[PDB]
Amino acid sequence: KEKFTSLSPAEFFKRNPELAGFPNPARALYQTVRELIENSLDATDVHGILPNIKITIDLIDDARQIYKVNVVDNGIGIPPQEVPNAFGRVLYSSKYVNRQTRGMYGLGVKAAVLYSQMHQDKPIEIETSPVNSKRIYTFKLKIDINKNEPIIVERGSVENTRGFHGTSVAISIPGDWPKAKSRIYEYIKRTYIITPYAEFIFKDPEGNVTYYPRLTNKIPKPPQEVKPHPYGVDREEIKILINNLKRDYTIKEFLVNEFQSIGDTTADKILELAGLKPNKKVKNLTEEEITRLVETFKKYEDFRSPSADSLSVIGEDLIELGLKKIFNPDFAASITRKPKAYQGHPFIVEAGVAFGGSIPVGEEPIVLRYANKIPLIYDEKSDVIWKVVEELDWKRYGIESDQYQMVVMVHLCSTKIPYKSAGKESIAEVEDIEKEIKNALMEVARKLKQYLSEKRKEQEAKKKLL
Amino acid sequence: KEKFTSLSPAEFFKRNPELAGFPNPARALYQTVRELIENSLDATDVHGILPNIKITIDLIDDARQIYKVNVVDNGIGIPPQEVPNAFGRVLYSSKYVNRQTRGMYGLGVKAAVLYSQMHQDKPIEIETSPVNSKRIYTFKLKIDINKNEPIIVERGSVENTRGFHGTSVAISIPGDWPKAKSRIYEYIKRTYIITPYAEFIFKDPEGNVTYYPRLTNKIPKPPQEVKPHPYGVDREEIKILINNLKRDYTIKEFLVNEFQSIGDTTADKILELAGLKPNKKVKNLTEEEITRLVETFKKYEDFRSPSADSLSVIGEDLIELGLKKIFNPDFAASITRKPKAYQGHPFIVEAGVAFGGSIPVGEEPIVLRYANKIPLIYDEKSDVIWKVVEELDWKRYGIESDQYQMVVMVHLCSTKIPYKSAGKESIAEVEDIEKEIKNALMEVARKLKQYLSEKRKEQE
Ligand SMILES: Nc1ncnc2c1ncn2[C@@H]1O[C@H](COP(=O)(O)OP(=O)(O)O)[C@@H](O)[C@H]1O
Ligand SMILES: Nc1ncnc2c1ncn2[C@@H]1O[C@H](COP(=O)(O)OP(=O)(O)O)[C@@H](O)[C@H]1O
Ligand code: ALF
Ligand code: ALF
Ligand SMILES: [Mg+2]
Ligand SMILES: [Mg+2]
Ligand SMILES: [Mg+2]
Repeated sequence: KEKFTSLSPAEFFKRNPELAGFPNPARALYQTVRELIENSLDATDVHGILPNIKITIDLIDDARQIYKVNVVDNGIGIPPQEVPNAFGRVLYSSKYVNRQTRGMYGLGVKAAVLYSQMHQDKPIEIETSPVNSKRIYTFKLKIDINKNEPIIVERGSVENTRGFHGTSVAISIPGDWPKAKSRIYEYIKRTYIITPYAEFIFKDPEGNVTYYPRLTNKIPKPPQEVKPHPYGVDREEIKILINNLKRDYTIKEFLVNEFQSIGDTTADKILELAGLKPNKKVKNLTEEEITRLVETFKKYEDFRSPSADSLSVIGEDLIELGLKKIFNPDFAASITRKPKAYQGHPFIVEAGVAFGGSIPVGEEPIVLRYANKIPLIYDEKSDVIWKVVEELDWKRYGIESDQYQMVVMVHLCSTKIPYKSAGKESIAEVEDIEKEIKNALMEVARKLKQYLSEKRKEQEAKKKLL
Repeated sequence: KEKFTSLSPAEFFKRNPELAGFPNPARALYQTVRELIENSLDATDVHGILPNIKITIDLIDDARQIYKVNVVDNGIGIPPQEVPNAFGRVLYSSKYVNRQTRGMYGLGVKAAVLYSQMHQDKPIEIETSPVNSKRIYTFKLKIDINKNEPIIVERGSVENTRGFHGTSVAISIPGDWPKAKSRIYEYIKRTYIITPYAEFIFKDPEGNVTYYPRLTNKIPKPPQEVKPHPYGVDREEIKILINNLKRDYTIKEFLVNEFQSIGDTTADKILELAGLKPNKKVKNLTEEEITRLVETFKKYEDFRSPSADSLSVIGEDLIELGLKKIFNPDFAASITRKPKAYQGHPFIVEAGVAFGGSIPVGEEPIVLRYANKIPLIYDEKSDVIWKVVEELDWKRYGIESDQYQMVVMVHLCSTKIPYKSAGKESIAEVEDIEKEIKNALMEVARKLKQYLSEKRKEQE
């Protein structure tokens, strides 16, 4: 006999930790480190703070292979009333607002906590002080998995006599340092290369310390919350927008006020195409009217692009700088494309190419993938970026031979990155994004083609001297 | 200022449908089809019913590219009181018990419903008639994503005069038939090849109808609920086993009764290793004692394997038959390995190899992945199976040229397949599973080596 039951979100990820990027102790150790670093970065640069991040990993128990990961930052901290749910309630986040941040699910640190409880018995340790806080608040926490709620094992407070702000998080988990080492270092290095306004200190389980110095004191304009672009906004999103209204808007007012890229004239045209009365109260839209609006948004070809301003890009200068620093190529080029939209979300693709020099020889490019300023490391061959790179005919762009020295970099940034998994690491096959990654790659490949054509012309001239 | 909020499980998957295997209309059309087929199979062969499954896809709106997918089965149906939550509450399942079924998350059909709701306005339609039912119970449903609760648009019943028993589900979604066509047909074909006791009818949007007739009326022994194997059972799972006890067991009694592969002699050895009192009441285990138990389980080297009868395999004969039917090779061999355990879950790897004949020449093996009797189609290169196949040195097993005609098939079955995502198209990197996949592949590769050795000698 079939017996029907429900799960809490915590039970769901406890039963299936592989879904959150915790399938084995090597990947788990890596995942915990990056989840904490991403939280610390979102807590600093999103708020105009030059990040100073300290990461330590200690082997606590050799026989059991338990490691303690501690990440300390100079971020905005967390209000003490929010700490228990922030670290101990699955699907709880400050990043569900429409804004480019590394975090997005309200899952990552809880998944590390669940993994922690599944395999050892020490609670997670949080110390935090909000900006201008008179106290440093401390917590020891577990998750009641059935209830999906925090258990406060311990809480305290101490006088903040040094005016410190930020957060320390320490979590004890199974790990495999030897297997995870190269990917943890690659993660931090690739973060650092595109984040020169940050400083990192990293102490590993072998007691090695690496220092990654701040190279610039200029911080990018922090991304902020924005209204959706109408292209690809769906029926449920329309309902959300309507339900959130404090005013009794007409449909016309709703269009101009709740979206980017809609003025009076665009609103009039959308209303005409969708068969909607400008003056009807939007709270009264029917199910079928909502469909018509969503379809109209989808097929409308005259929308202005989203503002480049919901997003934070790496930028052509830095992309090129970083490719040169790491690979010492004969040639490098990059492009930061103009903003597009997919499913209501502004996005930008940036692309870079490096060729020759110290880049090793192979039969395929080295592909460097980033999403919202996070370097992607695992699962590359199923990423949509890899799909696009593989499908491009490099013979069209001057790559004559089967063996060559090329690096290709792609950064996607958006108010929402569509990952294939909650562990992130790879980007899903979304058609508008796929198309724009291709256009961007084609644009830099054209700069490569020019470089290779000039080299070829020189060679041809030299050939005549023979 | 940072504003902290919560999401319901419905809101989570509506915001991130890519996580459930709904990233674009082509994959979504495919995913909807397979989620429904897998639901129908779990409702039939798990209950000793020879599955009779009909799949129809109709293009209902050309301009908007909206398709209606209807799957009809002869399964056990759903109790009418359970239908609204079964189809309209995210994280609600009958497959949370420890048992080999295709389904596992309590999400799949709800994810299709969310995708349906995001893009069009017709509700999902369910008709169901459990065994002996004199009525067919009908529903139209939506999901209130904020509450994660069903919305009942219609609900009723008619007398069951034609003796329908089973379930019909129809759902309208955006799709891309031209792009999904080959993978949908591949999915049904590979399911049929390993499920000869099932009968399928497929009507596609172009009006093609394909019949896949039943070839045998002998169903495999249905998979049942089973006890965990102690190796890799975690601390939270120990707590659950303790909370579920209906008697005041000692730790010793706990070990013998609640786990596979622990007889009283093994229990004595574990209690000694873990430093636990045999006669202590298990409800009194401290946090630290649970840790020691779990570590002891992980390190104990003389556990017997779990019972093979826990799981439902394809079997060597059927694997080889299937390979021969698809590829017409010169050589085929297969192995159904003895059971292993990972994270407290029994699993079996089966592996097949085919060489030569009508297999095309290429630079790598054709790799056929299956998990809990489902053919995997997307994301092959990120799959742990692919990792093992790729990392194997085929030169050690007779493949000398860079070009060659080889098919490799791997089936993993378990009380739990660890997928990389809830879209269930690739298996995660779990080391016990990776190791056993390699071991199984090596075993069949040895048979290949033998074939290739004799073939090489004959060439002169
Ligand atoms: N180091 C930190 N500093 C400030 N806030 C943090 C920090 N770590 C976590 N948070 C807060 O806790 C919330 C939950 O964190 P997490 O589970 O990692 O989810 P996510 O980062 O995807 O939102 C975050 O949205 C953020 O508001
Ligand atoms: N065709 C059907 N026949 C019988 N039961 C079904 C059918 N479809 C769905 N169910 C039931 O509804 C539950 C929820 O289905 P689903 O969301 O697909 O989750 P899952 O299959 O992963 O458990 C299933 O666990 C099963 O009990
Ligand atoms: F912790 Al996250 F998306 F960054 F769940
Ligand atoms: F429908 Al499922 F796991 F099979 F959510
Ligand atoms: Mg996070
Ligand atoms: Mg299902
Ligand atoms: Mg199961």
